[PDB]
Parts: sequence; structure tokens; C-alpha cells
Amino acid sequence: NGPEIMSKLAGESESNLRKAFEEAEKNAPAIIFIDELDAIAPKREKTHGEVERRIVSQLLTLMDGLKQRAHVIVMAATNRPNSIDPALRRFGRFDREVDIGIPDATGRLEILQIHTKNMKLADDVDLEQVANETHGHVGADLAALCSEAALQAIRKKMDLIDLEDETIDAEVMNSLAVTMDDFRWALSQSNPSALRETVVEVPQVTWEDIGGLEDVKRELQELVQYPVEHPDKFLKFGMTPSKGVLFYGPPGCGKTLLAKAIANECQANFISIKGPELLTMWFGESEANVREIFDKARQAAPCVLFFDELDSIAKARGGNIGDGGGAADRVINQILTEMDGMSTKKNVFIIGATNRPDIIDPAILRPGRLDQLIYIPLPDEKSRVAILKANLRKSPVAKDVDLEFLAKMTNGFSGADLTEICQRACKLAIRESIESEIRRERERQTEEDDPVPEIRRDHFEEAMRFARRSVSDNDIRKYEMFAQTLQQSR
Amino acid sequence: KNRPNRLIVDEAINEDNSVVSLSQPKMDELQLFRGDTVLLKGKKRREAVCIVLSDDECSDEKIRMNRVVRNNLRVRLGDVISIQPCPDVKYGKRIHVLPIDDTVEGITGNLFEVYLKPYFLEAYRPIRKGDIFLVRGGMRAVEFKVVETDPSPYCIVAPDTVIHCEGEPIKREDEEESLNEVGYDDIGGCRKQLAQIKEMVELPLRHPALFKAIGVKPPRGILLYGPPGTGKTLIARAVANETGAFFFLINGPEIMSKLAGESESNLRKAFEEAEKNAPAIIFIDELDAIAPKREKTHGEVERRIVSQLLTLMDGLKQRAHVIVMAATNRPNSIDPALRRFGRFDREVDIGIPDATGRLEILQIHTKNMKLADDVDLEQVANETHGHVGADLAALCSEAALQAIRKKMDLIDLEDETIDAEVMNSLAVTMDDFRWALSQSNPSALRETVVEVPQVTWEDIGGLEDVKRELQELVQYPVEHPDKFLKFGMTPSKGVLFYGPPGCGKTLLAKAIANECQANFISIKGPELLTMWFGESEANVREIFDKARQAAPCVLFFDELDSIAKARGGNIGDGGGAADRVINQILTEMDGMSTKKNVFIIGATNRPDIIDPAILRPGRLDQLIYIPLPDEKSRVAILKANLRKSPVAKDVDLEFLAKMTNGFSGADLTEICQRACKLAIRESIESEIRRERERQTEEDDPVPEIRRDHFEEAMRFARRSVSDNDIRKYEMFAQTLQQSR
Ligand SMILES: Nc1ncnc2c1ncn2[C@@H]1O[C@H](COP(=O)(O)OP(=O)(O)O)[C@@H](O)[C@H]1O
Ligand SMILES: Nc1ncnc2c1ncn2[C@@H]1O[C@H](COP(=O)(O)OP(=O)(O)O)[C@@H](O)[C@H]1O
Ligand SMILES: Nc1ncnc2c1ncn2[C@@H]1O[C@H](COP(=O)(O)OP(=O)(O)O)[C@@H](O)[C@H]1O
Repeated sequence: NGPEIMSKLAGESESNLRKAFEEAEKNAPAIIFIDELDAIAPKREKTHGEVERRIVSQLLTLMDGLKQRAHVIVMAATNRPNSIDPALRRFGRFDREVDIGIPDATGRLEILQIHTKNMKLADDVDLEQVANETHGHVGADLAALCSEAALQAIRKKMDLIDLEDETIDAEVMNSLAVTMDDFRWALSQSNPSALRETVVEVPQVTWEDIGGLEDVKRELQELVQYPVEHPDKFLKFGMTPSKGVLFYGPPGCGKTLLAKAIANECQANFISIKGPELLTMWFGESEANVREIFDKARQAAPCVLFFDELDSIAKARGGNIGDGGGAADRVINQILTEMDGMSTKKNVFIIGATNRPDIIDPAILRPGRLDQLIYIPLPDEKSRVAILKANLRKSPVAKDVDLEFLAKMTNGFSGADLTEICQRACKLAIRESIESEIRRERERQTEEDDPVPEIRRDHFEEAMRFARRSVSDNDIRKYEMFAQTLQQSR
Repeated sequence: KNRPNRLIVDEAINEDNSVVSLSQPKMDELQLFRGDTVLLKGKKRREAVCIVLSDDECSDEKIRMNRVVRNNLRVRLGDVISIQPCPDVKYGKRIHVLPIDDTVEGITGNLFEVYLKPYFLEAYRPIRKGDIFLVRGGMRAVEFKVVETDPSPYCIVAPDTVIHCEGEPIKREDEEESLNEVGYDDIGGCRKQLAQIKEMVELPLRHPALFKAIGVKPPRGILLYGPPGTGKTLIARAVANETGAFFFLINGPEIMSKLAGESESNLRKAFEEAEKNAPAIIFIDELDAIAPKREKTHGEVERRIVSQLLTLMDGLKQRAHVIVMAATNRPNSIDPALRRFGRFDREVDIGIPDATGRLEILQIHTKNMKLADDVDLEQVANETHGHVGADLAALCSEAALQAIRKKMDLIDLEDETIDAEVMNSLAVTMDDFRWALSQSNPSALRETVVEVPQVTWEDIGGLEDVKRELQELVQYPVEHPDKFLKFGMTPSKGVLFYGPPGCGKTLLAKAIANECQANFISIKGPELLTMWFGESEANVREIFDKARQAAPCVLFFDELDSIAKARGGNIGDGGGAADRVINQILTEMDGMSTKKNVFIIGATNRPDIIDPAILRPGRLDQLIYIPLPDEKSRVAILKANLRKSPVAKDVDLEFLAKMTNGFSGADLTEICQRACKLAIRESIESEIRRERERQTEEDDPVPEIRRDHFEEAMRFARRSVSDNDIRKYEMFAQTLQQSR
């Protein structure tokens, strides 16, 4: 243990390290676990005083020595890899690096099943809902959540209720069924999720979650799949596989959807880097974090690194005229540097996105970088129907409502407006439900089943009243001009 | 007996110290009456006699009991008791009671005359052998133990019955914990965090063998924090005394003063001592002195002690029910290696008290000070914005000292020595408190206040549809989550009020935060500007952290366009609408919990220059336009403003609302304040003129703010918004809602 060794007196700690390595050498095969390595051997800048560096040196010497005829593997744990002494990650000492990382939805459900193994859950307990509501929790958080729900079940009843009659017994322990409400309480307030890092996972979006855009689907499948599933054709024909796409078009039409979808179909991780993050690196003047981002994409290969709102910096300092300078920024330049300097084929596929393609740094559209310009257009009727169906398929909707009529009337609506319509109609329906509930609670003359909850017609007739177009015709004209000029001029 | 006659004890709310209050049902069900006396049998064959009352709030299985009688039964909080009816009033004849030497020392005075005379005056108090009661007065709280009762072994004193107070004070027993010790009754303004702490340390301490018999994770580390002198150590000792668990106290500077190697011996031996006397509670006071951040540590001697503390925390969590509660000023000021799981996993934010809490604190500290009659602690508690418990305690002590200092010390300095008589006769006037609060106490804190605002829905005139929309958006996602889950809709987490300045945006925020009884955090313009100029936007994180620590909450950013117009207005700076701070607002708002009951509200009187990347779904997306009032609303505004001030009856507010057209809601308050100024001037001038009466002292003329005072206050009326701004808001609405 890191702090355990670091608590002992000067010279006692090195005796402990030496004797520990001796003990493990004597009982081979062995595994040494140096927990909290960043407490024993931090970076040279954070070391001061002989006593620290001497112990770091002793650890280095022991690591270098063990690799003579001694099958002792040394596994060490640390919070962040770039927080420990870089002299340790040189070969012969710590050459293999494993990134555990926070769990995802299926993993969290599995964690819950592991910790509720002998807790005698109730019947209404649906751990799917819980695992879906625990974004940010690691194994310790979920373990504490399950224990806290158990304690709440012991606390409400079956302790104070049998406090006065009869002593403790196994009977009450068997009869304890921890309700779904109990888990809802334990997850409700009494546990602060202990992490807010960049999540890496295989997104649960699928190809049928997106309406329209079929040719864009086949192009995405071609560009992402063919270089990994048929490398021999690429080697035979000498072509080099591209490592980038740039979606562009009106905002709210499915760029992020397409990214998540193609990252899911190939079962490869997905790292989203939204606008505010690039702006945070520009304002804070720390563009040297871009490196770290790409490092993650290397640690979780195969991946899909997705920079959306790539024009954010470009329009933060004014738009078309804007700042007097050129299109070179502090962050986008690091993106160029890191993208030119990645591995030959590490199965990492950078995707960009921008709803203003005219102000993007044109030095990123050059070969060897993001060079496949795909234009995500505004939907059509045969696509708007699919958009409405894919959005509404989670909500219970009536059968007399015609979505084709909606798609007929909602012309030029970006894909987000067709979601605002559905959310607003759902709001109206929920309001009607709760109001009817209260009116049926005014029944004090006699408790009965709530009326039919199908989102009905003439609810959309009101939600449609407040419909907005989130893109002017002028922006459509701008995208048209971009396409016409850059593809057809000469 | 295994049939229902046993009850669960809990806290009390009544100021009487010799009664028990039970719910109206359990009263009829136990075959008892209101007021009927009973026997309360508890543990170790020690029962008592008490009086019963009725209280709707307390539940059936629960019984209000104050600390004195609760301690009398030898039982502690959370245990079970047996109540038996006894209408056998064996009316007393003479009592033999003597004080304790520990509580009675230095107290020159005939104790019979000074304490027990109004105590037992027309008091039908039942007494039984083995009861140590107490009575308060003369800046003291005195304990009396009854040895010898004429009706054996219990009685009830009648107003006629004598009380016989001969003898010397007796030394205290080994099995009553004295009542100068701290209990939950003392802690005034932290009745909500006390719920969390009690539910956390109830089962491990009260029921220790249960966790031996169950595989489940107990809470081990609790980190209390909050500004100094808020009551952390108080809460620790209170919990220790109520649960009866052994309490070891480790002081930060005390350990850090010892020599290198002596301090670690002290920590190790302290943990050993607490382990030996389990159940226990270790209180490491001033943790930020022992284990600060790694950047502020330098030198082996520091880090070594931090490491020793880490190792002890990690070690204790093997088969050892010792909870470790540590206190610190600010949570991000201590070593982050401590707040990782297994060491300090529970975090509690005590925080500064609010108005009701401060009034309760005052009542706690004026418990035995014999206040005057004019003392209205409501006014005091309303004037102590910024004070923590230590400040109010010092305020009460200083007012007491001022009362001793003016008179009753120098006046009886030359005739007669000290006595209890003067201590009883000391009534601390309201002026005395006004003096002590006036200058002689610097309120010791200026942090962001978190509280449930006292504004209500009738404090706001007009805006009814905005009220129903606010109620819908804030209430429906918490009170009916099943509808939202059934229909698949996601609940929005933001609103953006916009409109002319001074029309009720902050009022609406406070009102909807009050109706839901959720905390309110105001973040005004100057704060965002301070984070922009100082180039420290990394404080925005901290703000949201507070909103998480005090959930449910309403985080309110008003004047959200402040940064946007600080660097020039419409044209302004050449850059775009992206700022250093608003970007952090976006980052933190996208990255909060799925549903943590925190509802961000924005406000801006210039909606055209706000960063349009904040109006996107998943952020503040409900645009509500607070318009300029109308006549049927201006009447309500004027009434809601004037209802605190005494105004005449012939004044017509409808005429004012008729004449004041297009007046923003602030101008209708400036009118009232200016009229009040005129009235106060007239009052003081008339007072001086009546003081020029030197010919003869009489009652001040009628103080109703009268008509023809508004006729002057109305003379200087201003419109704080041009028609051009109204036109701008109209254009914003027209374009953004109707264009296509
Ligand atoms: N073609 C589409 N098919 C299905 N849903 C869509 C489509 N276009 C937009 N949406 C909806 O719009 C919302 C936001 O779209 P998003 O992909 O984030 O916009 P952008 O492409 O600008 O990133 C998504 O929740 C999605 O449900
Ligand atoms: N919440 C409170 N309730 C009652 N008294 C308090 C409270 N807070 C402070 N006081 C008074 O001020 C004193 C300071 O309490 P203390 O626990 O020493 O503060 P801290 O440990 O936070 O520095 C208490 O002993 C009490 O006299
Ligand atoms: N509709 C209203 N009803 C009651 N009082 C109002 C109203 N509008 C404004 N006021 C008064 O105006 C003062 C300042 O209003 P405030 O809400 O701070 O302005 P803003 O809405 O610009 O924040 C408050 O003290 C309040 O008494």
C-alpha cells in the first residue's frame, strides 16, 4: 500500500520495499500489487527533499533488478498515468499499460447484479431503470448505493417494528424485500456520483434511429468498415485509407446521430468532444490538452473520435470578417499536429462536424487529414416520416394520427424541430393527464383507473401551432452556394 | 408483554420540561384522557410520572419527550418505553430536595427564593424519588435532586403544599449524564442536516450487533464542513451524547504542535483508544490543519502525518464500528486522497443559519437570561444577516454584560456585596440588544447565502399565466415522475425570463423557489463580471457544486447579459458571443446529473446579445417574456408594496394605476418609498415643533400615510424604460416567434 510504506520513518520504508520484493521472490510465482503508486513515485517536479527521491530510486532499482530469472509480475495502480514518475514507464519496468475506465450501461447493470447477489430484492425492482439512471457511477458508487438501499429497507420497517417485541433473527432478514422505491430513494439524493470525466463507450444508437440519409449510410459504412475488413484489397491496389470525414450542413440534422450510429455498427468506442471543450481550451490558453484527448483514442482503439462544432473557435472571435487574423487557431493547430502524427493504422477514425463550413481552417481539408466532405442536407417527406416515427416510437401515440400529413405540412423543418413538436405534444398530454388526475381527486361523493394515455390527435394540432423553423432559407442558400462553388466552378 | 402498550421515544417541541405529548389517536386508544397523569417505565427499573398532551404533528407510535425527563428514565433517544395509566393523585405534603454541588458553586443567594418560588407557584408538578430536575434563571441552570418524599415514593405538589429546602448540595451520581452536556435540543439552525446525520449514525451506534449479523457496508467516514463557528463540534458532541457512544476528540493544532514522531504516536494511540471503547466517535477537529493539499505541503514531517492518517482511516474498516467525523472550513482545502471511498465518503454541509434558524439560536442562548418584556427577537433575527451561532452567542452574552454594566453593578457597588437577587432582577431591555447588535459585533461572514426565500405568490402582482407555467415546469417533474416516464418526454432544466428591467423576474424566481420549499442561490451580475475581469471562470464549477450540495435548489443567474454588454453592446467588441464565463455555464449545465432537482433559471433585460448557444435544448430553453404591467396588475403591485406601511383609506390606488401607464414595477415602488419619505419628514418636523412647546409630552399625530402626499411623490415620477425598449422587446417576440 502506497501510504502505508510512505508513513514509515526514513529508511524503514526502503527496508519494507526491499523485504517485500524478497518475500515475493521467495514464494514465486507471485504478484506484487503496489497500490497508489502516485503516492510513492510522483513526478520529479512534485518531489522535493532527499527522502522522497531516494525511495523513488529504490523502487526503480528493484524493478530493474527483478527481471533476472524471477517470474514475479508487478502490477501497480494509479489514478492518472501522467501523474507518476516517467522514469518508471520506460521499458523493463512498466511496459504494459491497462486503462480500466468507468463502466457503461451494460457494465453497470452487471455490477448491480453482482452486488444484489444475496440481498433478496423485491419483484418490482427493475435494475434496467437504475443502470440507465447511474451515469457517472463507478463500482464503488453502485456498491454503496446497494448497501444504502439495503440499510434504508432495514431502517423504515423491520427494525423499529420488531424493536419492542422480539430480538434479532434471520426471519426478518429473509422477509426484507427492498422495493424499487427504496432504490429510487438511495439513488435520488443520498449518493453524489463521484466522477465527471470524458466517457468512452459504444453508443446505443442504431441505424434505424435515423430517418433518411441512405447514401450517407453506405458511404460511412464504406469509409469506416472496408479498411479494416478487407485490408488486402487496399494493399493490392496501393490505395491508402482515409482517416477522416467532415460532415457539414444545417444544425440539427443528424451529424452526431450518424457518428454514434457508425461507431455502434462497427462496435468501436466513441469519444465526443463538444464545442464548449474546444472553447475551454482556447480561453484557458491550454491547448496542450488536445494531446491527452488523442491519447485516449489510442488507449481505446478501435475508436471514433468526434469533434463536433469545429467552427466554434472560428466564430468565437467574430464571424466572417471577425478578428483581423487568419483561420489559424491555438487548438485547431494542435488538432492538425496530432492528426498528422498518429499511427499508420490504429483503427482510430476522426470525424468532424460544422454548421458553418466557410470559416473552418482550410488547412484541415487537405489529404492526410479530414478530407471527405459529406453534406448532411435538409430532410424530405419520405425522410421526415421516418424521423417522426423514430422519435415517436418510444411514446404511446394514437392510431388515427397521420404522420404523412405532418411531413407534408412541415416543409424545410430541420430534424430538431420535428423533435420539439413531439416533445411539446407530449408536454400537452402530460398536463392533461395530471389535470384529469386532480379533477378525479376532487371526487368526494363515493379510486378509478386513469383515462387512456395514447397521445391523441388535436394535441399535435396545438403543438404544431407553436412550430418554429430553426434555419432560415438564407442558410440553406449559403450551403447551396458552398456546394456549387467548391464542387462545380471549374 | 408482546401486545401494544409500548412506544418509540423521539425529540420534543414544547417548552415545558415535565410533560409528554402524544397523538390524539393513541390517546383514545390507550384508554387515557387529555391531562391525565401516567407512569413511564423505561430501562433499569427506573420509571417516572408525567402529564399527557395532544399534538397533531407527532405520529401514533411516537412520543414527544424533552431531554430532562428522557434522561430521567435512564433511557436514551430512539428506544422503547411502557406507558401505564395512574389516576392515583397522591397529593404531596412536603418535599426534601437538595441541589448538586457541581451545578451550585459560587452562587451567593437564597436559592429557595430566587429559583423555586415562581417555579412551583401554582404548579401541579408530580415528583418521584430518583428524579433530578432542573430550573433556569439568573444566567444559570440549576439541578435539584429529590431524596426524601413525604408520600412514598411518588407524589404531586399542590399550590398549598410546602417545599422544604434544607441541607447541603450533594455530589453527583455515576449513572446520570449531567445536563450541561450538549443534546439535540441545543442545535437551533441545523435541524435538516441533523436528520441526515442521525439517519447515518443511528444503526451503527444504537444497534451495533446488527451489523455484526449482516453483510452490508456501514458509513465509516463523515466529513462535516462549513465556515468556522457554525456548530460542527457542537453537532459531534450532541450526537455522541444522544446515542451514548464514547467520544474521543482530536484537535488539529494540538496534534500538530507536538514533536515529529510524537504526533503520529498520538494519532495511533487515539485510534487504539477509540477502538478499545467501541462504539465510539472520533472527532478530528480542524482537519485542514493536519492534512492540507499536496501543494501546500512541503517537508517530510507534514506528508508523513498525512500518510499516517490515511493508513489509520484505511485500517479502521475491518470489524470495528468506529465512525470518524472530521470538520473543516472548506472541503476543497484538504488533501483529496482523503475523500476517496473507504475513508471519507459521506460529506455534510452545515452552512450558515437563516432567519428562523437564527431566531431559534437566540431562543437557545437566551434560555436562562431573564429577558425583558419589550424584547422582540423577531426584529433581532431579522437584523442579523451574516451571523453564525458563535456570533449570536457572543451577541447575547455581550447584551447580558451590558445590562450588568449599566446598572446593578455600579449601583450596588457601595452598599452591598454580590447576591442572586440582582441576577434575577436583571431584565435585558430591547435597547440593550439594539446596542450589542449596533456596533460592538462584526458579523464574521460574507459568503453566498443558501435559504428558502420568504417571498410568496401574493407578493407579486399580475402575471398569472407565468405563475402556472412556473408551477408546471418546476413542480410536475418531481410530483409526477411516472407520467414523464410513461410518455417518454424528458423534463427541461431551465428557463430564461426576459423583458424590461424591474418587473418581477427575481420575484418570480424566489416565489417558485419558496412554493416548492427548495433552496435558492442568487448569482448577480457583479459576480459574473468579477469572474470575467479576474479571469477566474473556474469558480463557476464551485457555484454548481453548491447547487448539488443543497439539492433541491433553484440556481438563479440574473443579469446574464452583463458580460455581453461589458465589452460593448450591439456592435461592441469584434468577437462573437462566446465568453469565458458563459462557456463554463454551458459546460457545467450539460454535465450535471440526470435528475438532481436543480433547476437553473436565467434572466436578461437584453435578450438580443445573449449567447445563442445557451438557448438550445438540454440547457435554458423555455423563453418566458415578463411584460410591462397593466392596470388590473398595477393595482395589485401597489397593494403588495403598500401592505407593510400604514396608509390612509381615502387614497385610491386605482386612480394611480390609471395615471401611471407603462410604469415598470420598480417605479411603482419608488413612488411609494418617496411618499413614505415625505410622511417621515412631516412626522419628524411635527415632533420638533411639538418639542418647541415650552409653555405648559403629548401623543404624536395620526401616522396614516395620507393623500396629497402621493400628489407630491407623483410629481417626481420617472419612467425607467423608454418606449424604444418596449419596441425592441416587441420586435424580439414578433421575429423569433412568428416570422416563419
Ligand atoms: N434525420 C434524423 N433522424 C432522426 N432523428 C433526427 C434526425 N435529425 C435530427 N434528429 C433529432 O435531432 C436531435 C438533435 O440532432 P443532432 O444530431 O444532435 O444535431 P446535429 O446533427 O446538429 O448534431 C436528435 O435528438 C435527433 O433525435
Ligand atoms: N447551531 C448552533 N446551535 C447552538 N449553538 C451554536 C450553534 N453554532 C454555534 N453555537 C454556539 O457557538 C459555539 C461554537 O460552536 P463550535 O462547535 O465550537 O463551532 P465550530 O466547531 O464550527 O468552530 C457553540 O458552543 C455554541 O455556544
Ligand atoms: N409585478 C410585481 N409585483 C410586485 N412587485 C414588483 C413587481 N414588479 C416589480 N416589483 C418591485 O420591483 C422591485 C425590484 O424588482 P425585481 O424583481 O428586482 O426586478 P427584476 O425583475 O428586473 O429583477 C421589487 O422590490 C418589487 O417589490
